[PDB]
Amino acid sequence: PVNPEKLLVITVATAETEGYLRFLRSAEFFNYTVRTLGLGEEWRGGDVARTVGGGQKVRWLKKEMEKYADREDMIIMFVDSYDVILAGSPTELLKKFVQSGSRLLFSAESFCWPEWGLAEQYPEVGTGKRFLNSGGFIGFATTIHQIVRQWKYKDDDDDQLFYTRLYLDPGLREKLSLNLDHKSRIFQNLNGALDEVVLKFDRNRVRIRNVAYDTLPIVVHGNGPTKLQLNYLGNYVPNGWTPEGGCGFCNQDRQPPPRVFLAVFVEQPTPFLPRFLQRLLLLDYPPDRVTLFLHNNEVFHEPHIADSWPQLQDHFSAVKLVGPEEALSPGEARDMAMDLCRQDPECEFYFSLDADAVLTNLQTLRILIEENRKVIAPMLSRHGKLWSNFWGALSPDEYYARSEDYVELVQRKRVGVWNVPYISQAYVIRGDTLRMELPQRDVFSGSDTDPDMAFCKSFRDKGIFLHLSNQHEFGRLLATSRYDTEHLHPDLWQIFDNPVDWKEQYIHENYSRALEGEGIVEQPCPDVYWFPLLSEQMCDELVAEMEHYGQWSGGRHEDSRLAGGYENVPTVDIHMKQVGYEDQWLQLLRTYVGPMTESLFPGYHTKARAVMNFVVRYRPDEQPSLRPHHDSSTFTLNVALNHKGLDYEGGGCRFLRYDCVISSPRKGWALLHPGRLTHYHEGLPTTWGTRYIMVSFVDP
Amino acid sequence: PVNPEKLLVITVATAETEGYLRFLRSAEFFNYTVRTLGLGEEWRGGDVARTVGGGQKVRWLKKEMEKYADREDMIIMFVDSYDVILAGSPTELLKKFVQSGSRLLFSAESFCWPEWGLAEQYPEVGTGKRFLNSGGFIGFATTIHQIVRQWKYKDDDDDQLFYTRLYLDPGLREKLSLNLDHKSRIFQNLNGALDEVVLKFDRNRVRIRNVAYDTLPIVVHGNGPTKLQLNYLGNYVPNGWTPEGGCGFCNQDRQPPPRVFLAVFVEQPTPFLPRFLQRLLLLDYPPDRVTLFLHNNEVFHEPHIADSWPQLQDHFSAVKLVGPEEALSPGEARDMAMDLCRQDPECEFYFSLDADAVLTNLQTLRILIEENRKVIAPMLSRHGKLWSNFWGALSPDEYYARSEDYVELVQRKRVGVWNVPYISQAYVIRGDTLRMELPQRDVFSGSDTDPDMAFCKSFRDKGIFLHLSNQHEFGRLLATSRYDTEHLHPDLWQIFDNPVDWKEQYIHENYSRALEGEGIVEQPCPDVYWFPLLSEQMCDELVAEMEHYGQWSGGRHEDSRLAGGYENVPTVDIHMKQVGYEDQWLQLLRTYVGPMTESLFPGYHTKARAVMNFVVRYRPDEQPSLRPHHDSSTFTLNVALNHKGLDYEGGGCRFLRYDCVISSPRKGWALLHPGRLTHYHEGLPTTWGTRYIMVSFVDP
Ligand SMILES: O=C(O)[C@H]1O[C@H](OP(=O)(O)OP(=O)(O)OC[C@H]2O[C@@H](n3ccc(=O)[nH]c3=O)[C@H](O)[C@@H]2O)[C@H](O)[C@@H](O)[C@@H]1O
Ligand SMILES: O=C(O)[C@H]1O[C@H](OP(=O)(O)OP(=O)(O)OC[C@H]2O[C@@H](n3ccc(=O)[nH]c3=O)[C@H](O)[C@@H]2O)[C@H](O)[C@@H](O)[C@@H]1O
Ligand SMILES: *[C@@H]1O[C@H](CO)[C@@H](O[C@@H]2O[C@H](CO)[C@@H](O)[C@H](O)[C@H]2NC(C)=O)[C@H](O)[C@H]1NC(C)=O
Ligand SMILES: *[C@@H]1O[C@H](CO)[C@@H](O[C@@H]2O[C@H](CO)[C@@H](O)[C@H](O)[C@H]2NC(C)=O)[C@H](O)[C@H]1NC(C)=O
Ligand SMILES: *[C@@H]1O[C@H](CO)[C@@H](O)[C@H](O)[C@H]1NC(C)=O
Ligand SMILES: *[C@@H]1O[C@H](CO)[C@@H](O)[C@H](O)[C@H]1NC(C)=O
Ligand SMILES: O=C(O)CCC(=O)C(=O)O
Ligand SMILES: O=C(O)CCC(=O)C(=O)O
Ligand SMILES: [Fe+2]
Ligand SMILES: [Fe+2]
Ligand SMILES: [Fe+2]
Ligand SMILES: [Fe+2]
Ligand SMILES: [Mn+2]
Ligand SMILES: [Mn+2]
Repeated sequence: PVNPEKLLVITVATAETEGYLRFLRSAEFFNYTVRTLGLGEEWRGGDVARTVGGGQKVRWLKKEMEKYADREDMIIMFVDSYDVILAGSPTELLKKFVQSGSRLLFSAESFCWPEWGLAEQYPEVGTGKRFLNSGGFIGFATTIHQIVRQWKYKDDDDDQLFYTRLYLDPGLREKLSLNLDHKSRIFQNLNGALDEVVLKFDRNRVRIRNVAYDTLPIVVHGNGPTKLQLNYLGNYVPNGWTPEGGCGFCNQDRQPPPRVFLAVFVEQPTPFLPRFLQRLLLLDYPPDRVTLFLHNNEVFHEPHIADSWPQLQDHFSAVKLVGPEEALSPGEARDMAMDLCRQDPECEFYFSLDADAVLTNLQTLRILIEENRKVIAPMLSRHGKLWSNFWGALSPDEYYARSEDYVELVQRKRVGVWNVPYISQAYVIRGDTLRMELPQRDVFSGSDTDPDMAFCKSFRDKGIFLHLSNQHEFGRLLATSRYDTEHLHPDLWQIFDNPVDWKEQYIHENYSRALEGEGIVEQPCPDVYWFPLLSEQMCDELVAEMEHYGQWSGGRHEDSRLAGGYENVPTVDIHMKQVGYEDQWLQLLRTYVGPMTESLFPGYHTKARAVMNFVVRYRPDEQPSLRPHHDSSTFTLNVALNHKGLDYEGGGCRFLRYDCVISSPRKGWALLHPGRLTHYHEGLPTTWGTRYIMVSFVDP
Repeated sequence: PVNPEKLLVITVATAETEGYLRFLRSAEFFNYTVRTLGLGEEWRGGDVARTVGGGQKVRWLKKEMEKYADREDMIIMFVDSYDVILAGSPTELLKKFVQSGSRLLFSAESFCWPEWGLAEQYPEVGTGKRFLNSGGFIGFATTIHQIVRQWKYKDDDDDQLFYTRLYLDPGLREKLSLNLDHKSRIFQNLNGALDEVVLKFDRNRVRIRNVAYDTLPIVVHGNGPTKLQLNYLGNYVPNGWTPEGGCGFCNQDRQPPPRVFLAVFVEQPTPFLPRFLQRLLLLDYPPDRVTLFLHNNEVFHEPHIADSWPQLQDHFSAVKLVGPEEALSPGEARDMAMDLCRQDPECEFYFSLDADAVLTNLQTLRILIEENRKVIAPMLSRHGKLWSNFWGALSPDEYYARSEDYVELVQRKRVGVWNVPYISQAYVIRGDTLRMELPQRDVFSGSDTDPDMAFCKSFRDKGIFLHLSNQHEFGRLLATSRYDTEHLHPDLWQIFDNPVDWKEQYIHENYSRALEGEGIVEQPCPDVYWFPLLSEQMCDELVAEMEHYGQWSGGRHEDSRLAGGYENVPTVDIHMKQVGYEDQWLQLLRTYVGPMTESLFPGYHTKARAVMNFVVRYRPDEQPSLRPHHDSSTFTLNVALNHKGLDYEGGGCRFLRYDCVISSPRKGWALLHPGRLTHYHEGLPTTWGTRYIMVSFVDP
């Protein structure tokens, strides 16, 4: 029964990197005792990410080990720290070390590195890993001292070669009782073994299991090109996120606030941009503490920017527009905004936000800052879809890939603050990180690589984690791919691609309340129901689009109305077919008019078929009235599109058999009445101005 | 200027026949002075209708003329009387006689009769008639005496030959100044000249014009086979019927009544026979004075006769049924009934009435008797058609023909009492005529000729006029030709052939009042109208016909109802298609339901299309209810066919959105409600008995 107080973990760290700090938390979770070598020093160990090196680790260990050269009572484990997490206790570790019968147990690995020719000198192992890895080892302090004291090489000579040569000395191997952890009982090196490692869950703890060997490793080493797979595992192992605990290092449940540089990017035609700009004024962060930079690459959006710039300029403490005439690429524009923050010591946080990011959570900026990370993005998804502003995994050549937990995250079955290889569209970056760790100008530019990926790789290459919070609902992602801007009002056509935003803009704000009851729907005449349907903006834009087309009806035009046996009852009008809006209006019918009708006429069921959908214009100088008639419809929908009094004078609809008149219609409100038999009706004369009406003959 | 007081008309008449009396009225109209020879005597003049004869006329004239043998101051005209009418005044006659320059002017005619060989001895006339006719002549009494005194022949030698021989004596012709009225200036003989004679009308008088010669004859002689054309002209000339006077010899404007023998004849299957028998009880003639004979040749009608015979027997003073088992032909049956009257001196009038005669005028029998004719028929027509119970003219071989005034009579543009060659279906014949003038038994039988024609020819052969009154509305003629008796209730199928009777029997007695307003139509629930439609007899017979078929619906049966999205909402029922009544019911829809709907829903128009027309049966032991649903119809018609309380217990129809229930439906009344959208409805459970309902989904 070895005493855990006789175990000492020694690692090397020249800076307190996120990886190093991640290592310590996993150590502190299990009450390990950790000595860190090298914390102030310059790394002279070479480019371990690109080649051989790391001898400086040994040189430092050798010096440290002179204290313990005679301490047979002490067990020491050496591990890297940037790319290591601990998954089990000192008790289970010492139990396993004893069971190995070794005096110094090195980790094992699939590759004979860095001299592939030496493989033949290694003992033949069966199904186990055959070669030594210096990223982790454990043994008596005396034995370890007898190995490392032999170090006499350059700081950038390779440490693993050095240990390999001593391991392959057969007399030394036998005399000192050196061994390798062939079956990853203690040490799990990820390189060459990704398909052997899976997460093993418990109530308040997560581990890894090697499925090749059915073991539960103590130490997870993301050596070589497996740092990002280790990032993934470190989100869980050992207490990153547990089924019963939730995340462990998150802010969980939520006086001058830091000064923020808010940069808005508009790099494609984007729907609902006026709405986005108006939202900037509502973000719950003191505007004297925010300075706004907006890059617009779209001539399409210049009027939209101009309309709201007076308000933005009055709102924030400083504003700057970079417009299409500067001919900046998105890469150059994002480098510029970020560098404007970098070069201002007063810029404490940098907040990048693309025009397709809809932030429903007004406290987003505060929430992200309070998480206190170098880089953190709020999770944003396409409504009801799996597409989102991050990636959970990378392909072998650093392209897109789907992590095994991606759906769990997007669906918020697992919520927390995740270490992911790619984020986009919104993120908050610490000013000091820009100054001290990513000082270059070419963050997004410099290669043919697309900027959004260049950005993420810049941070990954420095070992800066890219964090992603799905801890709260933050907002959504607008669809922008096939946005048709060849309309007077393109957002009218957005009904299929952005239905949630389309409804917020164009459906009446009180529709849903009226659909749910609450005494809003009225019945002005027998079986004629009256409810709010269209917002004023929808009315205005639809009329506008109609006049912009301009081809109103005239003589010899025929509608589906029935009067006086067989006569011709026409209106001056434009059908949806003509302006290319029929599919759109039919969707509004299926989605919003169908369910209201079924609720007002219990027992009736509808798919909201309608062949005749047209806007009617009334004027005293062309066609001011519409004589008594019936409609070819089961029911008729009649929506007012402008204001009685303001835009026209004169009455509206009259139902003759009920001697009931709808005078004073309401803009955006719709009448619902039967089309046949009972509700013979006429449109009263418009006496001044112009009357606009939207009508569909449903279920003909 | 010859003095009319010096003119004397002499004719011959052995009996005061209708023709003779007709002659006198035309004479009295113009104030002629007429001496009649032969009134008491037996006619020994032969068969003038069949051969030569008439010498007795001359013998009597010769005797008469000895008084006037020297009276040069006197002008005498001889004419027949049975077949003669006068059309002009003695003044115009004497004026024309003088203008002829003759001393004795004989009528002229187309045929050299009765010795065709004598034609060559006659003077050549141009376009005029070339030969003598003894039916009319006029001359000085001295000259006429010198001609007739030569008569010394047999009573049945031919008189016209006798005058012809004296005319063809050229010396006598010259010496006595004998002439013929070649151009019908005074005398118009009809035989051989029918196409020369037309009626010429004046305000209060009618004449004839010869169009060959452009003359206005004084004397119209229907000689030979032209008695019936003369009958026709005598209806008008001279004061029979005038444009401003109407008829002249009619009863125009209307204490034991004569005893009548009423004979009813049923010689084919006849629709609405129960109704006809019931009508017999309503004829406004004291039933103690009527004795009823009914011949039925139809086993089809035996139950109908049996049902009402108790009532008939109690009503009239004596009744007699002759039924199918006696195997009488209609001819033998009509001979029998008529002979029962003939042989009863107490039978003062005989009234024959066929089963297809609908007498709407209850005072018919009185009206006909008060006209005081030997034989008289009320005018009866097919509703709205030209077909009627008389003929105005005969073909050359005594078959059917259409008189030139036939349409004027049927349409009652000319009303009066007409002398026509054929009557049928109803007529009143004087008992004394049967006894004294038509004593034979074989009136209708005896030849292959059909009885209806044999009857008329029997009377015509005796010179008895067949009179026809269109002076009042008397009734109508049922159509019987293609009556289908292969139904439990054949009169249900009579909708197309006898619509007026069908409506009186099967349409509700208060329908038309309700169609016209008058607060009968109710609106028990919003836009559900309630009106009387079917009589109780129609309800009973339709249900009966339905059960007689018996093939009610069951499982897997599908109707055009809409509920709960897509589900199966069926009834236990029989569609009209199945019992062969759909065309019928569709007509009832077009004729009675269409117009009511258009009046209750102003602005709506209908041809009353309906694919689904079915009777529903409700019972607690099969299908007692009908769950909430909509109908595939613009509007639905729902007619109750039996009595709540008497035939069933339990509620009826409920309209869910109006929380309005039609409990207690009315037998024969119909609901009218929209089929779609607003009027979701269910049929409440029938809890005792059986519920029958008639339903059509109109305008699907
Ligand atoms: O020198 C080593 O220890 C190993 O480095 C690489 O493999 P790798 O595990 O990916 O190296 P890292 O884990 O990225 O860095 C090695 C350790 O050196 C320390 N280090 C490294 C770099 C640095 O700037 N500061 C610093 O403290 C960290 O503990 C770091 O984990 C080489 O491929 C191995 O052959 C070599 O044995
Ligand atoms: O004897 C005649 O006077 C003529 O009778 C027929 O021609 P029609 O004019 O048709 O004879 P009717 O008019 O039917 O009868 C002749 C007249 O005799 C009188 N008459 C005849 C029959 C009779 O039973 N009682 C009677 O009084 C009537 O005035 C009767 O009109 C013959 O065809 C002629 O040749 C003949 O000249
Ligand atoms: C949506 O419904 C709200 C609640 O009834 C409406 O609100 C009122 O607006 C009137 C004038 O516009 C004010 O005088 C009231 O004080 C408001 N009431 C509340 C509770 O805020 C609102 O007008 C409706 N929206 C539209 C577009 O009609
Ligand atoms: C047709 O309408 C008449 C008039 O309203 C109905 O007549 C009444 O019938 C009730 C009972 O049947 C009597 O008590 C009233 O005295 C009647 N009124 C008159 C004015 O006669 C008649 O019932 C209706 N016919 C049907 C078949 O419903
Ligand atoms: C770590 O040590 C503390 C005593 O300072 C003890 O209370 C705690 O339970 C230990 N945690 C574990 C996981 O052993
Ligand atoms: C017939 O004679 C009477 C006199 O008795 C005379 O009043 C009447 O006008 C005459 N009618 C005609 C038509 O001459
Ligand atoms: O002017 C109105 O409100 C009635 C017009 C109407 O209902 C129609 O389009 O047929
Ligand atoms: O039982 C009733 O009165 C309602 C039945 C009905 O309307 C139907 O035939 O669909
Ligand atoms: Fe139109
Ligand atoms: Fe309309
Ligand atoms: Fe059915
Ligand atoms: Fe129904
Ligand atoms: Mn490492
Ligand atoms: Mn004659």
